[PDB]
Parts: sequence; structure tokens; C-alpha cells
Amino acid sequence: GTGSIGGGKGSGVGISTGGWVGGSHFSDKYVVTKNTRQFITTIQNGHLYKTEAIETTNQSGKSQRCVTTPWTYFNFNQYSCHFSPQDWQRLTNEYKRFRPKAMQVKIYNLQIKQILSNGADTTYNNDLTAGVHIFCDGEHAYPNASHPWDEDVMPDLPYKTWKLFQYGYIPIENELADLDGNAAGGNATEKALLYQMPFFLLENSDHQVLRTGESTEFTFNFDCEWVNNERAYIPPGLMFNPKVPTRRVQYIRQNGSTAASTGRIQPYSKPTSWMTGPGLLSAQRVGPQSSDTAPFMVCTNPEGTHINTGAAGFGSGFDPPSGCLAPTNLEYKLQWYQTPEGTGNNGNIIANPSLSMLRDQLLYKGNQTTYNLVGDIWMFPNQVWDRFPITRENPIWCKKPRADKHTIMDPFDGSIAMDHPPGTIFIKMAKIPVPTASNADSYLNIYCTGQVSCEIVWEVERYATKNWRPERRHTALGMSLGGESNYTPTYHVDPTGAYIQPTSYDQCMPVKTNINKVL
Amino acid sequence: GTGSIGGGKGSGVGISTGGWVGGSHFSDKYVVTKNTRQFITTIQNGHLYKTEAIETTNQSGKSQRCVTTPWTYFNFNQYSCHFSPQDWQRLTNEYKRFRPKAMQVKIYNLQIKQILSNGADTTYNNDLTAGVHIFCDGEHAYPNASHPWDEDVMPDLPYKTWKLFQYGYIPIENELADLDGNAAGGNATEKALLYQMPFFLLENSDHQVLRTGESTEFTFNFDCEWVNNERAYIPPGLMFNPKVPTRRVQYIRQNGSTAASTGRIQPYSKPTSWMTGPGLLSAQRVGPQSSDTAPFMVCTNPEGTHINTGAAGFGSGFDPPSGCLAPTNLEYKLQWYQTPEGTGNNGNIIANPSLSMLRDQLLYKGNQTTYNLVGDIWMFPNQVWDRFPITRENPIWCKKPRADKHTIMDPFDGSIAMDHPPGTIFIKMAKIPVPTASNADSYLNIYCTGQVSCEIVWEVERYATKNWRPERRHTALGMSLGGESNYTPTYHVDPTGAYIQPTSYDQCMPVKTNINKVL
Amino acid sequence: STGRIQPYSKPTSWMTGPGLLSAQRVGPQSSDTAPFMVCTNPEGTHINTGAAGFGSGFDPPSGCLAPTNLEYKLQWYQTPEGTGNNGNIIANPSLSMLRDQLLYKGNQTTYNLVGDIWMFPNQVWDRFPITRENPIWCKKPRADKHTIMDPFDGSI
Amino acid sequence: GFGSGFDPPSGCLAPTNLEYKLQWYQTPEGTGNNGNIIANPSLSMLRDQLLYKGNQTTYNLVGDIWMFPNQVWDRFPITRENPIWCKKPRADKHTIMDPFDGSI
Amino acid sequence: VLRTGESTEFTFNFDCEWVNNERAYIPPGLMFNPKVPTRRVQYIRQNGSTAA
Amino acid sequence: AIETTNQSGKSQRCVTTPWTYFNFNQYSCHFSPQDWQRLTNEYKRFRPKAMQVKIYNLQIKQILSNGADTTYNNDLTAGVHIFCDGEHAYPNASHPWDEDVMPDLPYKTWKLFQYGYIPIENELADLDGNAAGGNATEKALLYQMPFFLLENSDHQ
Amino acid sequence: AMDHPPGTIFIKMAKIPVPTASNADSYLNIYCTGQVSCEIVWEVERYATKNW
Repeated sequence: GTGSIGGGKGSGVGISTGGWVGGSHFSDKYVVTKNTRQFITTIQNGHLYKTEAIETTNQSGKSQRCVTTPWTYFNFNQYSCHFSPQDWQRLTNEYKRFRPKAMQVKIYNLQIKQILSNGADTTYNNDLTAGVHIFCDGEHAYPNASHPWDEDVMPDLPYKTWKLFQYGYIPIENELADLDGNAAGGNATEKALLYQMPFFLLENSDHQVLRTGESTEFTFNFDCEWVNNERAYIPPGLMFNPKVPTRRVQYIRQNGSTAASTGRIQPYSKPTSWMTGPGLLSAQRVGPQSSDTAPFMVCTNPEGTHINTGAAGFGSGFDPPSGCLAPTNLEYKLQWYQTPEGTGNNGNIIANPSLSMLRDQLLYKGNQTTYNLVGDIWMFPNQVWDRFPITRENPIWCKKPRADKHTIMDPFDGSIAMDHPPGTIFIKMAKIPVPTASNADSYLNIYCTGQVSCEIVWEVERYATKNWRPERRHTALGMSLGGESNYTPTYHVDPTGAYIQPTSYDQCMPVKTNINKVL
Repeated sequence: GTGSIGGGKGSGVGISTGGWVGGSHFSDKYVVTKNTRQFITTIQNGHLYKTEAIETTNQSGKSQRCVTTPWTYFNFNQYSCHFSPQDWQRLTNEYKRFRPKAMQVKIYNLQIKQILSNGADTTYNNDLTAGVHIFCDGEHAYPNASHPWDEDVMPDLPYKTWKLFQYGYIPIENELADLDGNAAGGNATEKALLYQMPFFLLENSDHQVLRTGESTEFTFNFDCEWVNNERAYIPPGLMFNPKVPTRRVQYIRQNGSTAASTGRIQPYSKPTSWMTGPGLLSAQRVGPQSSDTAPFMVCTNPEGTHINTGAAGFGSGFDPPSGCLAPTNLEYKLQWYQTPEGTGNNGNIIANPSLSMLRDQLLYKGNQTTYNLVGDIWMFPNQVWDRFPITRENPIWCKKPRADKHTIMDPFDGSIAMDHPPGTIFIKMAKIPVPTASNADSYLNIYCTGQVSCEIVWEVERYATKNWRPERRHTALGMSLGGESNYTPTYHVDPTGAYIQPTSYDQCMPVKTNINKVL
Repeated sequence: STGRIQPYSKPTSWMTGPGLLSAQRVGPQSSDTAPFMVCTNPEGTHINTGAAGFGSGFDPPSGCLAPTNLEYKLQWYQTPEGTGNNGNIIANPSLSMLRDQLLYKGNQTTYNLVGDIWMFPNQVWDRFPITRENPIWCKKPRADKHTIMDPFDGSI
Repeated sequence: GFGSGFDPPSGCLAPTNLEYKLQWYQTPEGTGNNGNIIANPSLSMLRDQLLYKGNQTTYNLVGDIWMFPNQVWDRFPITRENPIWCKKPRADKHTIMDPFDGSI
Repeated sequence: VLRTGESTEFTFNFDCEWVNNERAYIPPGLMFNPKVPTRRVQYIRQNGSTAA
Repeated sequence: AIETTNQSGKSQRCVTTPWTYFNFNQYSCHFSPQDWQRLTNEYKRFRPKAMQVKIYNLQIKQILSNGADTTYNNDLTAGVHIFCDGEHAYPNASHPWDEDVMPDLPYKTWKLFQYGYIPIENELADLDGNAAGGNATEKALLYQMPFFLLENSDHQ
Repeated sequence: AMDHPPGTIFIKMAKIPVPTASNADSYLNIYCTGQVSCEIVWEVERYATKNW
């Protein structure tokens, strides 16, 4: 049902630079997702680079220093971006693993409008000679624009308008520069940090400038590890045959009155060579919602401790701490809101056990009498665990920090650590100077709308099982009713046009809950 | 993990004529199922062709006449035969339609044992020179051996032994020959029916005779209509847009005091051109469990009615009558037992609404005041309906009767009417005569065991949908616990080795419940 | 009660073929007596209760059903001089089991003969057995829509 | 709200009342008896058919005539104001498709 | 997506049954010749006083 | 299922199969004490490179038990099913330090052990468990508990 | 620890059905003896030392 486009192959105002793409194609080895959004970008910071310091004192809740830029950026990092709930269901039901392979982004059909405000009404007219600056940072030569679990992501519904967020970054750890700080300290390393605090201008590189008849296109080739969709039906410790005897001997030392005994290990409990995976349960969250509450605080202090007992502005919180361990409290569970309007207990989704036996692991230390839970299990030889089951609402990737030494990279939120994730596309409108009598900068008030199309080829692979029995699958019967009068199902739309969100973790259709693997 | 077979390529005792095949392979266009069973066949009727007449009088419950044969036969007609519950789940979740394409049956690794009974113990020794007669009737030159919903089918679990049933057939409709019948009737057409009553001997054709080192193989190419796995989310009558006005006028005649009115048909109810599919709700079942209780009785009486008000032995019951209509009572619902040991309300599965909108149809006849349900809706122009949703426990095919004229063939049990279904493989052991002093026939008591492997190529086709929302799927979470202590799930095995059956219709995973189609 | 269907009566998927037994013939030999009258009236009914000149008679009505009376049996004369009961041949049951079909509707207590069985899915029947004295063909009417063509007299 | 209405029911039968006749408005502003067009007999003899069941004494009109062997009829005569096509529902089984409004 | 200088075009090939414009001047039941005799016999069962 | 209560000492659930298996995993299997001595005295490292297993000279005997004595006779047409699971598509048959291993002395007879596996962690399904708990994740584990039949694959 | 250790060889005897009057499964009582030969090539490497 594709029409033949008429009109010449030329270019300019009155010729569109691309069409709308949408929908997925499933195959055995590949899944192709196509998504187009209409985006809107506006002037940021009045075309200025600014810095901001909180100066802590708990007013904001810690000490941050940020530089905000005139730029905005595209954030594609999330699965709901690329998959409809239908397509995500099909992916997690029909395939044991998948990874992104190739990516193609087009920015096209650009429209710059001048904003004319007279009194109480505002008008919008084309300025056809206005440009927009666009470039991708693929070298990661600038601070990353996006961080996992941000609300800046592409809209889930294809017909919603995507408003870009302002780009900004933290030039320095602000608590490490207290300025005067303490008087008898004679601050030096604090000034030394400020003198070498970097400053980044996107204007320091080459940009493409697009007028309304131009378009631009970016391609990216993923070299990626697979995200696996498989469930362990047993722990690795149960891989034995309980009827078979073992050669192994268990010596039990003298316990109180009970004499030291030796004997053959029972057939139904055989020793395992495989250990609980890493995780930290010992810490608890601190302080009011306003501060940084994470149970572990990862700080870098070059000088003399004194983290002000509340972590001050030193460091960032490490959450979730528990890793693959069974969370012993709600604090340790990954939790988010479906909507930027979510608050409190409304609109929040708590991650639930996937019922995979490589997750929710625990370690118990025997004394002579009993077993006690080991709070902090560190990285140890012979640990095996599965990754956090990712839903359609999880971030896809995180960027690996550039560093000399790193341990196993398995972010506990479930995002894939990548050496070179897709580059961020930065976009701002050309500053249009307005002639002014004084030296105060005045500009023309303009905004740009356009279409972005993302197209990802997913390398995918199906499952084969010798299991006799029907496996668990994701089904619409696990959905719930919502909206006004509560007659609208989960991924449907409200009578007001509101898109009903999943209220539970299973409605988000996590991976590793369905297809069984033999250990 | 296939080994290299050693020993020469020759043949005889001590060389196996084939290996075990099992398991399925799924693809986009094809599914291959492989099944092997160990079967046992024994002597039937003491090597005789016998006839039997009931002579009705309600003792058996009607008048049947059957000829039983020394032969036994293979019955492959059912889906549980060819698909594990896992593979069936995958078929009905991942594909919108499927059909059988090619079929291959091997009979091999035959063993004939002599049965030696001395006193209270019996011994089994090889007789290596004994044969078994095997032939397929692909021309359907003999009465069909199997009828849909028989218990003679291949065992569901691959490791169960398959005992073949004796072949037999009804040579004549017995009530039509009452012999003396009525005295003043002067029975003639009754004798005329008996004189031309056919008699069939399988010995009238060519057979393959196999000794223990021989094997045999049959192939069949299906030319078949697709069994569709798709759900109508709306009736065909809702295909309109309720906001759009219609040109159509509805004139309502004068009803009592209410004056005759004319006006525009309301936008939210637009007239449809499509009619409820066929079905018969008016009949009820008759009589005790012992008789033939079906609500409709399909009889052929060449002479003078008098069906004895209980249908006598005239005709057979037509069930289920309701077709695609919404069953108004339990009587009209397809119901079976999972086990030949099922009785009463134990072990029975009642078909439930698939929630497809091309099923469960109803027609209401307006009088002036109200609407009343139309009991018997016959075949009518512009009727559309979906086929009965078939589960893994349904028969696959039925044979189309050879007849001059036939209407649309849509068996209400859900089996596919075929002109030439796969031929029945008949097997009996060679009669081994024992020398006897008298003329009374004595034979050597022997039985045969062997392996049958069935291999079907299924032409299959996947679905694509523009639906945004997650569709319903079959999941293990709809299974139930059973067995002793009731800790064993549905398709698992009991502590006693008993195979837990599905207790509900949805655990059988019917088709047309999952993948949506746009009408 | 619920229970296993008895082995000697198994349910069938196949239905009695079409036929109409409910009508009877009308009026004296002089008129058109057929039990069913197939009429086309473009205006205002009033078929004069005797079918008038509206329409033609549909006979035999019974199709493949077992005829319940002499009226439903195909009957002709061998000779143009045949009259009355002289020279007439009545079609008799061929003793084929795809003919002479009947349908019985169960109430709870008993089974009653279904008079009018219409075209229905899964009906199979054989054509009227033709003798040497039957017509061979009839011409299909030129028309937009037609159901299965199986003239009940047996002509092709 | 169960189900949709099936109209016109009469098919190729002679409509016995105004209710059974196809009727529409020429204009979206048509209301009542103003602007309405009632389908009239085309005077084709494959339309306006009737069936009469003889008892012994007389003939009575058969109300519901179902699909039956050896039925022949013409399609509803279509005017310039009729719809051309309708889409066949996707379904496993269907009888003869002859929408009574006359659309293909 | 079309701007003002663009156009688009769709083509479709009907595979269709004919809509027929023809009138039947007689019913199919009148196709006979009323002068010709028929071989067919009509038996009328006994109706009340009227003999079969 | 044990149902724990310390009777066996914990809660296990196992499915036992008609199958038996070969377990080659141990060094005493492959090396005489002499050869092992020579390996550990003369070499700084070693690894297995290629492996070849033959199963041959098969004998199936029928076991005839009459009273207090039992006889053994050949049934020459009897088969044995053999397959290797190299894809590890089924639960592992063997676990390290099992007594199912090949005999150390070459002239000892090797009796195969029955194959079996743990389908689920049994304590995670307590069935009724606690009443106020309203067990769901426990039933959810049982519904998806796998079941493996070796007959689901090809055998020689 | 190996990603793909040698596959397990499974062996059972063919179930030999015995004809029985009831539906209770009876089988022929049989056992199999045979020879298994394992042959492993070991890649091995000798030592050299400057130890006196």
C-alpha cells in the first residue's frame, strides 16, 4: 500500500525529505524495528553556557555544580523506544537471546518557525532560511548527555511529540571544592581541582547545519553481547542425581557434647562447586527523600575524609546494591515510575522475582549450631549468576567508564555496559541575532520541529527445548484494567486519550521468565 | 550425539532395521514431528472372521451387526499423537495456520515371540521364521478401520506401549433387517438388504510379510486445507465506524398504539450483510446413557417409517448439533475423557468458549415487541463462521463419504474432512497352523512387538499483526496440580508414574484463542 | 447424567441431506397440485389461495429424504395413453443408504421426524437413481446466484 | 448491545412489507418521509420470489426459506446510489456470498 | 509524507465478478411448453371425503 | 518427593527414568596406577585431546525365573537404545565424585546406574505451605517445572 | 570446569511388551551386557629444569 511519489527528485521548500517509517519485521535470525517520532526543540539558556553551584547546606540536598548548554540531545536508550508491547511480547516469547546489530537514525522534514508574541496570543510563521545545528558525538569526546533511567527518552507511543531536554554536565565534584571551606585548612587541592576543571563547548567541533529542505542521517554498527532470555529451572547446586551415592566424606568437628563424626555425604545433598553470585545486603538507606539515600555511597575524596556523615556532596549512591542476591527488603528492589507524573505509591513498578534460579541467590554461613545469612558476598571464584531480567521499560546500554582496570561489568539495573554505545545526537537551533542598540544580546525567538526515524536491526536467535511440558509465556491475561471508570486494559488508551501504563512488573514482560534452559 | 553404527550393512537376526526417532524441528515454513512407539499386536478372533448381531431389545441399547476380523490396525489420527504439549504450545502460540504436508511411517525392529503357557507361569521365546502381514489400504477399498474420537490412537507418551485394536466393520444397518420382523409385513426389502450385504476379507489383496529382520515403510503426501489459528476480536457485524452516519432508512410498521415511523438508522448500529452461521439448538438428548442419546438422529429407512420412537437401530446420532452457535446447554458442548478409565464427572473435558467472535453465534428473531432466539438456523447465504477450535486432543481428519452431492464440509467436532486421508495400516500375524488330529483348527500362540515411527512435515506459516497490545498466549500458569498428594503439574508424571491429564479445556491449548486477525 | 458414549452408537459428523416433507398436494387433478408452489409476485401477494396462475409447482419436494407418502414419489406413465393406475411407474427405494434419509429431533422423551430439512453443512446424499426412462439433462437457468444443483427428478 | 442487525432479511423474496425493502436517503439532511428512496420491484422474474406450502386444502406462504438445493435467484438490482463492494470477512467457512443490499 | 509540491499515486487491479444487467421475463418454472403433454403423474392422497 | 520433615534430611524431588548412563569422569578410569605415576613423574602438564568410545559385543539375555533357580537365554532380536547427549539438551546424568564411574580394575564388571534428575527445588514448593501465605509463586514454580523424556530425541 | 564436556551416553534396553489380559503393563525381563572401550589421546608436555 505504498504510493508512487510524484513531483521531481529535486530539493527545497515544498519537498519532503523523508516518509514516516514504523513497525517491526520478525524473522528467525533478525528483527527489524522502525520508529518515527515528531520532535520539538526550543532555545535553551538563552543561547548561553552557564554554570550553577548549589553550595549544599541541604537546601537542594547536596552540593552539585553543573554547566548547562544551549544544546539539546536525542536519547534513544530504552526498549520501549524500539518495541511495541506486542513486538516485545513476541521477542520475549519466541527468542532465547537478542542483540542490536545495526542502527540507522534519520532527522528530516525539519520546520523552523518564528514565535511572534503580541499580547495574549502568539503566532507561528516559517522562517525558511533558519538552520539547525546537528552533530553526533560518536567519539564520546564530550561528556555523555544521557544517563540510564532518565525521562528524556523517546516517547513510547509513536504519535506523541518528543520534547528534547537541555544538555548539561557536571564539570567537577562540587563538595571537593568548598571554596574557602575550612579556614585553618588552607585550601589548595581544592583550588587545584577548580583550576583544572574542564569546560566543554559543542562549538569546538564540526556540525551539520540543516535548513528545512535538508535532512541528515546517522548509522551505527553495534558490536554487542547478547541479552539472554532464558530461565534456570534449578540452581546449579541441584545438578546432581539424588539416587546416586557420592564418594565424598563429611567430617563434622566436635560440637559441645556431640562427638566428632565422619561419614559419607548423603546422596540427596551433594556438595556443589558453584557459589552464590556477588551482592551487598548489609547497608540500609539513609535520610529523607530529599538527599541521596542510597545504601552504599561511592565517594572519591582526595583529601582528609570528613564526608559529613551524610555523604555530603562526596560521591554518588550505588543502587541497587543487592546484585543477584535475593533482596531482603523493598529498598533493594529496582523501582521506577512509568510516568514523569508518578509520585508516591501511584504509578510505581517494583521488580519482582523472575522465578529464575540464577537470581535471588543467598549464602548462609554455618556456625556449629545453625546457618546465618551472609550479608556481603563479594566477587569470589566459581560464582555464576544471571543478569537482572530486563523489561521493555529498562535502559538498553550504559557506557563503560574509560579506566585502566575494571572487574566484570554487569550493571545491576540490567543495562548493557558498552565500550562505544551509539553516539548522542546533539541538536540546537542556530542563534539568530537581532540587531540591538545596546550590547545586550538579543536573539530571534524560534523553535524547530522535525521527524526522527530510528531503525535497528536486531540479531535474534530462537530456542529449541527437549522439555515435554508447556513453558510459561507472557499473555495479555496478566494485564489489568485502568483509566477512568477502569474499563481500559493496560496498553490501550483512556477515553481521555491517556495511555494506560503497566501497574506491575510482569505487565512489563521481563525476560528470563519463560524459556527454560538446562544448566 | 549420533554414534557411528558398527557392523555390516547386511540383514538378518541380530541387525536392527532402524533407530528410534523423536522430537520436533521448528522453522518458519515447516515443522517436522518425529515419533516412535513400541507396539504390541496379538492374535484376534482366533484367526477367524466372525459376525455378531445384537438383536436390539435394549439389551445392548440398539441393533448392531458387526463383522470382526483377525486383523489389527494403526490409528494415527489425533494431534497429541504428533505433538508434545511443549511443541503444541509453540505451534499455537507462534503460527497463524498449519497443515500436514508429507507423512512417512516405518514399521521395523519386529519381534515375534511364541507364547508358552505351562501351568501358572508363561514363557516367551523367539520364533525367528514367523512373519507378520502388513499392508496399507490407501485406496480405501475396505471399510475404514478408524473413526474420529476413538481410543485406539497412538499413545501420547513416547515410552508407553501401543496395543493395537481389532479391526471390524458394520456390514449392514441391522434394524433394517429385522429378519422375520412383522409377520403381516412379508419382509422382502429386508431380505434384499441381507442378500447384498457385503463381506470384506483383507486377504483379498496383496500384503507384505515381514520376518524379524525385515522392515516396511509407507509414505503419504497430504494435499490439505489449512487449520487456522486466529481469533476474531469482533463479530463481522461490528466492522463499521459508529461515528459515521449511514444513508440507510429503517421503517418500523405500526405496532399497536405506536404509529408507523421511518427514520435514519442510528450510526452506532449499522445493518450487516453477514448472517449467523448454521446450527441446530432445538433438539434435546433422549433416554438413558445406555442408548444412543444424540439430540438429532440421522436415519436411513427404505421402508415404512416406524423408528420405534427411540430411533431403534435406525440411524446414528448427530452430535454436537450446535455448529458454530453458542451452546445453550451442556448437552451441546463437545466433551470427552482424557483416559479410557474416565467415568462420570472424573476425567472429562468440556469445550469452553474460545472467545473468538466467529464462534458462539446467535440469531434473534424480532417480533414487534421483542427478540427471541432462533432455534434452528440452517445454511443461509452470507453466513461466515470459524471452525471449532481444535485442541491437541482432537482428531485431525475424517474421511469424506463418497457421495454424489455434499454441502460445505465443516465437521462440528473440528476434524478436517479429507477426500483421501492417510491409508490405514493393517497388521496381523501369520496364522501358524498346529498339526491336529481332528479337523478343528489349532494354531501356534504368538504375538508381535515392533517399533512404528511416524514422521510428518507440517507446512506452517507465522503471523504478523499491527496490533499494539500484547495478545493472549498459552502459558503453563494455566495448568493445575494433580496426582497423589496433588503436587504434580498437568503434563508431568505422578510419583506412581501416572501421567497427569489436563483437567480443563484451556489446558489442552485450543487454537483460535490467541492470535488476532482483523476481519 | 454424564458418561461415555456407547461404542455401538458413535456420533457422526454427517447430516441427513436436504428435503421438504411438510407440504401436501392441493386441489383436484385439474389444477397444479404440487405440494410446494414456487411463485414470483412483484405486487401485493394475493395468490388466490389456490396459487392462481402465480408460480409453478415444485415436485418432488422430498429430495433424498425417505418419502412418507405416495405423493412424494416420482411417478410417470410409460405411454401417452396411460391413465389412472394403468401404465404408471412409481419410483421405489433403491436400497442405497445415501437415499431415503430421515432426521429425527429429540425432545427429552422421544424422537420426532423433522419435516423440513434445509441445506445444512456436512450433508451428503446420492442423486435420485435414474432409470432408462428418465430425462438426461436439464438446462441450468441463467442466474446470478445458485445453490447446489441436484434436480430431484434426477436429470443433470 | 449483543450483536448487530441483519437487514434487509428478505433476500430475493418478495418483500411483504415496507420494513423488508431497502431504503435510504439521498441527502445527509434527509429525515422522515422527505428525501427517502424505497427500492421497488425490478419486474425481473428472478426477484420477488415466493414459496407456498400446500396443506391439503390450500397454499400458505412459507415465511423462512433457507438455502436449499436447486435455488436460483438474481442479485439485488443495484442503482447508481448503491455501494459497489463489501469486504468478505476473513473466516474459515462461508456460504454463498450475495449481500442483500447488492454490494459485491 | 507529502509537502505541497509532492504528489502520490495508488493503483489497484480488480479481480472481480461481474455485476449483471439482465432481466428474466419469466420465472425458471415457466420454461416449459404448455401444449406438450408430460409423462409425469400426480397422486393426490385422500382428502376428507375426496378420494385419493 | 521427600516432603522433608528431616526423615530423609531435606526436601528433594526427583524424577527417575528407565534409562541408565555411562560415567567416564575420573582419572582412575583412564590410568593404571603405573601409568598415573609415570604421568605425574615425567610431565609438567597434560590435557585430554581426543576421545573415542565404542559400545560393542552386545548381549541381550532373557531372564527366566522358575522357582529358586534362574536361567539366561539369548533373545537375538532384542535391541538396546543408545544415544549420546552432546548438546547437553537434557539434565546432566553425572555429578563429580559419584560412585557411578567406570571400574578401576579392567576385569571388574561395570553396572550402570539409573538416570534421574531434580526437576525443581522442592522446598520452594511447600504445596499448601503456610495457610496465610496464599501460595502463588510456589504454584508458579510447579506449573513451569520441566519434564524430560529421552524418547524425545533420536536413538540408535 | 568445561563449557562442553564429553556428552553422556545413555543406554536402556528396548521395552519388550508382553501380551496381557488386563491393561496393566507387563514386559519381558531382559538384561544387556556388552563391552565399552574408551580411548583418549592426551596432549602432554615434559619438563626441563635448571635445578641441580
